[PDB]
Amino acid sequence: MTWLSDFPQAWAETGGMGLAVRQAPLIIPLKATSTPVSIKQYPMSQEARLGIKPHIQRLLDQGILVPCQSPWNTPLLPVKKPGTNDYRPVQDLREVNKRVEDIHPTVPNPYNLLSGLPPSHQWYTVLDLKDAFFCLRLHPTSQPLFAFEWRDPEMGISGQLTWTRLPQGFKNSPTLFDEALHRDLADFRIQHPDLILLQYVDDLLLAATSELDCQQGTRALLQTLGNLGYRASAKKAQICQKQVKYLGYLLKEGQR
DNA sequence: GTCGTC
DNA sequence: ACGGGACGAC
Repeated sequence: MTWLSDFPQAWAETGGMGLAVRQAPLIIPLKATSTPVSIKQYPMSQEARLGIKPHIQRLLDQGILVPCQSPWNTPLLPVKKPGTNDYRPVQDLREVNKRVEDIHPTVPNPYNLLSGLPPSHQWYTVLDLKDAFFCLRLHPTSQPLFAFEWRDPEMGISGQLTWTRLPQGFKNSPTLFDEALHRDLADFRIQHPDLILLQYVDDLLLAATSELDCQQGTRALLQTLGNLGYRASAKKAQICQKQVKYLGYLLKEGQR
């Protein structure tokens, strides 16, 4: 874990919530005929509400969510993941997605992305960017679009809240993030010709020919990511392994 | 709680 | 065919 110490700012664990400082706040273009839609918030049980509350509060403290009055409104859903009885906020942005202008999907499919890994580079590092979408600011003009209602019995919010960052459930988030990070890591690729860097939204794979080149490469990548404002999961990081898990594949001896 | 789909 | 009903997707 000497890496955790050498790169404080790069790990989600010690660098705090990220923010892509080099990326201009995103403006989300609407379809030519779109008009705001305000969907009714169906009553939520106290159990769900209590489970969600801490997440909402944390996001408010972090500034990711802010109060607002908007012509738009979509449902907030209480979702117990892994069948487990733990609730987390899930916004139904389907009506918003329908009204936002489409963009060409530029994220490669994992199968094709992996085809770009030579047998020569067998030293790997896998990094997962934490709260990736949240690292990208949303332009003030586009924020109203993702509003939802938030109710709390004692001293909280009085109406709607919305995101100041690219949100979950928005049809174009994966693509916009992949493109933004590609722009931010363009220079790194240029400064490290001998390194292979695969990008799949927030799932990164760095490939080197030698253990040391992977150590040096990994150090530089972590340094760059931290400086750019992104955060990698230290808990999940797979640093300089000749065998790693990436996008559902088990990379070993140049296999898969 | 909806809602598109195999 | 044509449509009630499981999956999972937001």
